[PDB]
Amino acid sequence: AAPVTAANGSDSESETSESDDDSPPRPAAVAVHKREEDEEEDDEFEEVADDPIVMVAGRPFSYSEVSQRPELVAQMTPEEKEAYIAMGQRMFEDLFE
Amino acid sequence: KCQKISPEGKAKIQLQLVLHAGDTTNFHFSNESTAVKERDAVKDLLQQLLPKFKRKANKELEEKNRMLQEDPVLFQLYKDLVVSQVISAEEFWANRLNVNATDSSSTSNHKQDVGISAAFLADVRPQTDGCNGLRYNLTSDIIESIFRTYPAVKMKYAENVPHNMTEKEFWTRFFQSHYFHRDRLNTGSKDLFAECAKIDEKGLKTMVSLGVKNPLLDLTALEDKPLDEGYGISSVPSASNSKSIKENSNAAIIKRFNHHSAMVLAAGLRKQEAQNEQTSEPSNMDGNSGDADCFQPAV
Amino acid sequence: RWEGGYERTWEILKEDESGSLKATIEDILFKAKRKRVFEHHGQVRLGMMRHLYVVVDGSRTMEDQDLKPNRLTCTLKLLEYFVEEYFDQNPISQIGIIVTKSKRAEKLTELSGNPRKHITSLKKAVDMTCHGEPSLYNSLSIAMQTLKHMPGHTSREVLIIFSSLTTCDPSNIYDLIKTLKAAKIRVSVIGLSAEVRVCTVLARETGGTYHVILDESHYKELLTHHVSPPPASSSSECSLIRMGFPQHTIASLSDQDAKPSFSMAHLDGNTEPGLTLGGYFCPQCRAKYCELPVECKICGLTLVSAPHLARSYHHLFPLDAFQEIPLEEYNGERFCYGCQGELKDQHVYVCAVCQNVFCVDCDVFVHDSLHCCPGCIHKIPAPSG
Amino acid sequence: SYEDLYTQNVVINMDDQEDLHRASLEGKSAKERPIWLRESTVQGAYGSE
Amino acid sequence: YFPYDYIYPEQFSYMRELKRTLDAKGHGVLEMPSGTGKTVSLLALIMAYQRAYPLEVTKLIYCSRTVPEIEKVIEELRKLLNFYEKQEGEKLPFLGLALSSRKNLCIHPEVTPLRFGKDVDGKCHSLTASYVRAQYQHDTSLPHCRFYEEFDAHGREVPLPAGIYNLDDLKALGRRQGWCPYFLARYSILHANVVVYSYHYLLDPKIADLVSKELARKAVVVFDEAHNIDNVCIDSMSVNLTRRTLDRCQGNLETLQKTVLRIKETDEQRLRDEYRRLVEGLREASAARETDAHLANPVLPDEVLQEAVPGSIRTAEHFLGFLRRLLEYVKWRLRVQHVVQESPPAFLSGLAQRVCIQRKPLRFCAERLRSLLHTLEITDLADFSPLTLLANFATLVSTYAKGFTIIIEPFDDRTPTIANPILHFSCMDASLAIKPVFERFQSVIITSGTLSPLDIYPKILDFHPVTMATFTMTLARVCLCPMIIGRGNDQVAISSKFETREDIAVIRNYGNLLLEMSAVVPDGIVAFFTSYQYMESTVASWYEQGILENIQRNKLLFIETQDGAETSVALEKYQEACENGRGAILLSVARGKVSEGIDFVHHYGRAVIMFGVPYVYTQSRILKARLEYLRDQFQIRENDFLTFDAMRHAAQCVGRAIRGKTDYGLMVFADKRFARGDKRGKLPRWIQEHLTDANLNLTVDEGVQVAKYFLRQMAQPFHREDQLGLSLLSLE
Ligand code: SF4
Ligand SMILES: [Zn+2]
Ligand SMILES: [Zn+2]
Ligand SMILES: [Zn+2]
Repeated sequence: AAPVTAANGSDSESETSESDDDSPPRPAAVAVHKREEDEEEDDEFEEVADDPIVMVAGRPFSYSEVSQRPELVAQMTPEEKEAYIAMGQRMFEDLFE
Repeated sequence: KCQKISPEGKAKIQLQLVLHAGDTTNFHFSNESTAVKERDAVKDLLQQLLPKFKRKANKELEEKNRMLQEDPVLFQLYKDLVVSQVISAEEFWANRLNVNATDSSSTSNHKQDVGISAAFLADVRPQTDGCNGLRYNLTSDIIESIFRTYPAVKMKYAENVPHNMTEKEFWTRFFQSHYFHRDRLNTGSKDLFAECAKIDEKGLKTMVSLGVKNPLLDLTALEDKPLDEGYGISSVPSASNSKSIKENSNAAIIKRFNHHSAMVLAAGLRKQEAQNEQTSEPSNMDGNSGDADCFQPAV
Repeated sequence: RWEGGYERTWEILKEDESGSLKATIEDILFKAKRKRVFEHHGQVRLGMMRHLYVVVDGSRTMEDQDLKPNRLTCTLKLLEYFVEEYFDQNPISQIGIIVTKSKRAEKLTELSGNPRKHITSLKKAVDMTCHGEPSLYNSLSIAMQTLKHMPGHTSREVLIIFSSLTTCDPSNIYDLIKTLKAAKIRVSVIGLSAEVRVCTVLARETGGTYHVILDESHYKELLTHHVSPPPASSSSECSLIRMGFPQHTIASLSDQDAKPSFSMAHLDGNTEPGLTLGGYFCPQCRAKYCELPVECKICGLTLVSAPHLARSYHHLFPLDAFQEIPLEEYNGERFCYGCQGELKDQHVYVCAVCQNVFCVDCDVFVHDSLHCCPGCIHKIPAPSG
Repeated sequence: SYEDLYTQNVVINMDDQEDLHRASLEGKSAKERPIWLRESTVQGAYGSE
Repeated sequence: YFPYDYIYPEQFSYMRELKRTLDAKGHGVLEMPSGTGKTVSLLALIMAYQRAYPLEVTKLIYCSRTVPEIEKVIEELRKLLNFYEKQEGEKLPFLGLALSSRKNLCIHPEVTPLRFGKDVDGKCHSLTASYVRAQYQHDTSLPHCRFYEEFDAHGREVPLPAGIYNLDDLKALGRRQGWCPYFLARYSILHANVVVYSYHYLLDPKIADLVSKELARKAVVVFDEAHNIDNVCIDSMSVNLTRRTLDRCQGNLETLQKTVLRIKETDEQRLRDEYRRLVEGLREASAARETDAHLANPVLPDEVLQEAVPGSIRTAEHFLGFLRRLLEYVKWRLRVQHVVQESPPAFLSGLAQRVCIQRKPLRFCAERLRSLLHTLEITDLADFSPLTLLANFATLVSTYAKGFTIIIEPFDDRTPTIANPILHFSCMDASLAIKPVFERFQSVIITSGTLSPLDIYPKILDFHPVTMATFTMTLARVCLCPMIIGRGNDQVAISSKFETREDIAVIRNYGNLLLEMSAVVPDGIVAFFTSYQYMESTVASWYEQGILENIQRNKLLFIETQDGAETSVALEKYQEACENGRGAILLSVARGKVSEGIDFVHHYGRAVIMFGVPYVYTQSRILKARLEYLRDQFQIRENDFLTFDAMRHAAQCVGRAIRGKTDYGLMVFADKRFARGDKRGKLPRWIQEHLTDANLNLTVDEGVQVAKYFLRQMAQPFHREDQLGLSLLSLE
């Protein structure tokens, strides 16, 4: 009845997103640690990085503190092992990737 | 980025938070209650506890059935009238549900913001800082703004991922210096420089096709007429050529000028294709201090 | 070298009593008061039905220290008076509240004619945070899609009020002007400080006006002009049929508590339940519900009665005042037609039909509520009877 | 156009959320709650009025 | 009477000034600010004169400074022609000639779209009067320059063209029936009631033809925007030479040697036959059009250049005489660029001792070099343009080195490094380019708005009995709003005349005030800095503290570049964003390229920001010589000359955002140096109408509150305001 058919919208469509990540699991154990002493044997300033708390045998410890010791890797409950892999999406995502 | 503390030998205890633009702010602790046990707690609780975010991965739809699926409360009414074979499906989408499906239809394809010159330019500054340190993406599509500013990324992501490489090694190549925006990349600076040259060439042809007032075109012929260039040669007399300063402070500003000025023009050509011709009204030439408001409608 | 100039400056500032002898601050006050501009614009329309979508800005610029340290409580509080005055002179018409925040356009209230729903909804926006980055193309494109459902017979104007931001153009609004004209809609823009040229052309092509608020007293005067419909005349918007003429009932006979009252549970008026005393009903459907002039849910048209519904639109139609005539002989009955007494201080206002003398208290009530002249009853129906 | 590098990556993940506001109450208790003093006149109480 | 704009009143004051000029017969100075209609009111009084039947001889050549303003003058002169063409009934004919040469020339597609002007016009003239004058008719060589031959036809004939034309009117007529801008320009100069062009043609003692008759006390000349005349009268006759241009001049000279070497005896006799005609003759037919291209009259403040081609007796003999002027010049120039030296008699007397010739062949060698290729003429200007720069430098020595100077700045001194040496040879007394102009015509009237300090005006050493300012009576003073911010007793750090990045107090104040103004100005902001050095140090300092990043949120950034190719494309992006979307911001230099003449108005840029006093670098030796010579004439005025040049460029950046009255522009002088100097060499209409109120000792916090008065009161003038006259001059 009225030749209008203008509708709405001008340039807002595309396909939203749903293509930001979704990658198969590849990494596992971290190997980065930076430094913890006092730079080149200096003073005042010190390098401090990041290291989340992982559950090992019910005792709270750092994530990188356990990965450096092979004796504390195979001695843990299987329920905490699924969380050990999920925690790997921090240093593998901040660095490299 | 990174934080710094004080050792056991230093008597002072200061906290330094290194940002990303080179701004370092010191924080000298002065907690008289517990400081030896808390100067490390601030260090420990900032490295043992880090926030995260969620990325939704679900197939979306475009039909009107999406409005009922997203709301479990509203979906119960559709099962009591259409599924219960008491009425017809056309009667429900006429007067019972008409004031809600109209407003919900606009937020089904709304990509953050439609504007780019004012409604989105005030929020594009914290989004164009693609660095590392500790920053992380959000739930919403935060990488869509790069597609609107860097058209070459859209083609390189669909023609090479997951073709040659995957998402595990691709985004960090283009984001090697997003704050710098003109770094060198072995992944393809050849495709990035060719895409930026095409946008600058397409945007230049639009201004030449219009041409309403270009005083700079006659400035070149005005100086070249008397066969004298005693003023055009001495353009930037910084007096620092071997020190790498004249071609350093000036290059870091002009290069960023072509990235910000052409960003608004490139987003405008993908909306109306330069068909408005900039209003083009004869009232622009008229500059009289009078008016012509004499016709009064409905009087 | 500060005391060398500070000592001599105090000598001049201390003798400030000499400036009071001159009549500088007095002669300007009497000359600035006599500046009475006269730009009577015929703002009137025969169309009785009006659809409006008031756009309220919710950006971070709504907290500037201009008229008051809290601008957020200046627009929301004064908007309640515009809604109450809108239903007072135009009860059959309805408005809408659409906010804008976080680069989004979230429609608050729907298209209903409930005065209590629009007033109480503005008080909730006090706790609403002001992020920033307002969007005009988002709050304008959504309002056109909802307004398209209305039949072509009304002015269907749109009101936009923002904090006078430096060109609130998201991404080329001039391309939308060619689209808004096809919908036969109108856009009204109100400024608060800086001039907005990108919206001045929009208010001229679609059909409206553009004004900038200068003081707290100027914001109330501009809202009064928007109560009247915009002056225009079209040909494709002049068709309408089936007008609802409800009747007022009490749903009782002698006592209200002895009867099941009105607007209860089993009654069909389940839109606004509670405990009232009476309401309206459709003469073609016998559906009793709230007495507010709203669109019914059994026919598909609003209620336009006659006693205190359609008369409010005609009461504002005769917008006219009175003229004056100077003289140097002191004569003219000096007896008011309404309050007898006058003022006797150079104030003579006569009528253009019956020629009656009024005082300073009667002329204000005419242009504000009376809208006519008492002498038009004892002179015009005189020869016809 | 120069070149820059060192520590320039992108972080992506999909987790977190679900119960986060419940922890704000415990951390706020470490400061001080807004409360007056134990008013006691041991004589006649107030009457609003 | 010209009914158009409302009556202030203003044409009553301009009418009396035009009457005393014809009686006194001398140069006049008239102040015409940009806030007053200097085009509608001026053109309304000028055509009343064009109809002067009594005034025996009446002319106007009117100039301007930019190629758009030419067109602006045209259109405005169109309409006032329109209305009292209607009003006075029966119309008498007219002509206003926009005479644009190079950049508005050729309709042939092979020639047109090559970017520059001069070189491509050399291709044009090489085709017309170098190949088709030599190869006088053929089939391919003698190119289809067919409407030059149409000019031949209608230059034998007599048409009468219609009225004043645009620039594009003459190209559209090119297509239809208007012919060549140059040649129709010639036929229309033969009789033209008004010719509009740029004053750079007259104020240039080189290719200036004065486009006038032999009368020395007639005609009327009207200048426009002639406030910056101290540098035009010097930079025009200034000549320079670089090692890159000298290397090309020597390379192309060897090609000419191979041309004469391959000539036998039959063709060589024809070259010597024309040498006898040029001596016995003096009105050669080649002096009609080729004179304007080559060095016409370099001795403008003297007489014409016409001798008996001295310094030449044979064809090959002239080549050796010119070769010695190049092999010895390269030995004298490279030896003096080792250390700094400034001595006018060092180059004049040093060249005469080495090259043992006379001052007659060195003076006429520029004209003989052009006539040498006219006999063979198989050449073109592309190979002759490097040879012109060398002949032009030698002309300014035999008859101009007795009053000039030589500035040598080789080792890092506002000049390129050792990779490209350059020497300087400019003037000091800016009067040699304007004295023949005042003597060839009757009276010259300059119209400048920014030229208000008239006490320093006798710098040109010329009389000016007609002196009058302009106040412009206006009811509401919401037109302009000058503000001066200089901190005061809070930080006092706002000036930086000899500081780079040694402090951060002045740079922080420039970013805090600019960030607040970017959110209150309704349209665009056109800011200006001091020089290119302080501008780059201020923007780079905002990247560390985080000041420029916040500006990118609101308005779009636009900073003037160095190359001229990227500057024209940058202004087009600014005009598109300010009209379509939100008005952007301009961060340029007061003496850059967007300060010559952009004529930006309300929809482009209605806010002006001045970061400090736009001074000049007086430490350089290219400018110290221009000021040292002033001490011989004015001893006490050694400091006032620097104040004039600083306030002239400051008012030039301000007198552009407004053109009529309803533009409503804003200007800010964020500097503490504007204390007492605002009551001397400034606009007279700003002291009584604006600078009277206390608003000079403002700070960053106070400057925002004062700026809100101009941004809020401007909303009141909307329906009607100052409407006086009623299209009849109020019966005055
Ligand atoms: S003369 Fe007229 S046409 Fe022939 S070259 Fe010059 S412009 Fe091109
Ligand atoms: Zn009904
Ligand atoms: Zn009365
Ligand atoms: Zn009456």
